[PDB]
Amino acid sequence: IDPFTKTSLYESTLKNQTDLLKVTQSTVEDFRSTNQSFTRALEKDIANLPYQSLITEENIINNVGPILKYYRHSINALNVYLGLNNGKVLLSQKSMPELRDDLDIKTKDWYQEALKTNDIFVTPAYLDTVLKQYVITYSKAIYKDGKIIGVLGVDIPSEDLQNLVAKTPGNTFLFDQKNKIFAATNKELLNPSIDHSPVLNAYKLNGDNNFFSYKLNNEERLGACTKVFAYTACITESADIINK
Ligand SMILES: CCC[C@H](N)C(=O)O
Repeated sequence: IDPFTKTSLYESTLKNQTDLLKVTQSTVEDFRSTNQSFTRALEKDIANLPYQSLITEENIINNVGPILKYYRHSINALNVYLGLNNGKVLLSQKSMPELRDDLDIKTKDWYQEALKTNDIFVTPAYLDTVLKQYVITYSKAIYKDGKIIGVLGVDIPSEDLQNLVAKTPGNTFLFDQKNKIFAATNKELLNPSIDHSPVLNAYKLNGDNNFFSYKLNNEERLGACTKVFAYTACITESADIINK
């Protein structure tokens, strides 16, 4: 009851929840940075091959192929590949890299977006054509002496990020670009019929990392969200810690 005591519980739980929100944010950042560094190392190993190893398709197969496979294995990627300007892609896929001419790579955002930036491009989650699993793709236009060799692509199962986020402490969860629930420690939050407007509206009024209160079934809750890349990470708890 005493306003001194209520304030001290509010400050205390505010510190705990925002600490745990940061753990989930860091989880998403570390996932992306690990994958980007992997993709950069692979780009460098392909680009450092002699030109003779790169200028025929058969040489690409025999000299880039093993590299794609060793990298795929090292990180347990789903697919690792190099897309070429003739529309063919050298593909190293889970369950010997082959040159494929039937995957329409020039229509894929991971291909075309890599050509418009000098950075690694990261897709949202989407259904992989090759193995029919949801993936996040990291892609990168590879250049050697200013000449494009092709577009590197690395597919990581989006389930990997979901499991990483789910294992974090706290009632944390993650929205995707379309404000659709993407990951959650509490699996029940993945129910697609749940209305998330209360917590998203509270976030919209308060801003990144700013603790707020909101209502659920006429009961007070506390929470905070923050943008992480194009995701939105949130945490929420009951307000009983301050009220009881
Ligand atoms: C070989 C390209 C594979 C990529 N996951 C896609 O669906 O385009």
